[PDB]
Formats: sequence, structure tokens, C-alpha cells
Amino acid sequence: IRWETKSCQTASIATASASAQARNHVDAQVQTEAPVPVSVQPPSQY
Amino acid sequence: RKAVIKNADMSEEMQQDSVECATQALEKYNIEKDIAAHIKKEFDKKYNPTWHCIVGRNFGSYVTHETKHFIYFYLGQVAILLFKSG
Repeated sequence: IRWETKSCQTASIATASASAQARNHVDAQVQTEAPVPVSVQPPSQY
Repeated sequence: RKAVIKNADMSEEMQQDSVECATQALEKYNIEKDIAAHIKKEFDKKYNPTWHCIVGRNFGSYVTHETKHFIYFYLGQVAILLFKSG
């Protein structure tokens, strides 16, 4: 005959943002040098 | 075939492999395309594909590489560009 009223509640939760990324690239530039440290005719005496 | 590294974005161990691979390639192969091919293939095997190699005496380039996978160096008078992309 005794009806008791009760109130229930569950705990809340917490989320968080995040990200993923594959490997990254970057540019590059090269110029080949053309040095010619060469004389005309060295008179050798080997 | 003395090696001089001009620029690199590469670990020291990979730099050594780059020189050693090119050095062997130059000892074995006389033709530029064949030297390049040797070098490229050795890197695909050990460091996975996709590598690209340019070997020559007169060129300029503008390329994109994967971080930490770029080297540009000379062996004597010949420049070698070795990098991964894709």
C-alpha cells in the first residue's frame, strides 16, 4: 500500500576533439654547378 | 668519385646508404640511366617505394619530397638527386 516516489540520474560523460594526418611532404630545389677549374696547358715534368 | 653532400633532409644512416649505393652504381655502371636505376631500386627495397633518382652533370630541378627523404650530393663532378615521393 506504500508507494514511494524516487528520482534517478545517470552520470554524464566527456568527449574531446582530435585529428589524424598521414605523412607530410615539402618542396625542394637544386641547381647543378658546372665548375671547370682547368688550365689550358700546364707544362708538366713528371 | 669523392662524395660531397650539398644538401640533405635525411638521417645520417640513410645519407651513408645514399653515398654507398651511388658509389657502387658508379663503379658498376657506365651509363647515367643505369646508375640512377641501381640507386633507386636499392632504396625501394630497404626503405619501401616510391623513390626517384636523377644522376647527371648538368641539370636543375624542383621537386617535392617526403619529409626526411631527400638528399642531393656529388660524386666527383656528377650530381645525384635521390628522394621519395609517392
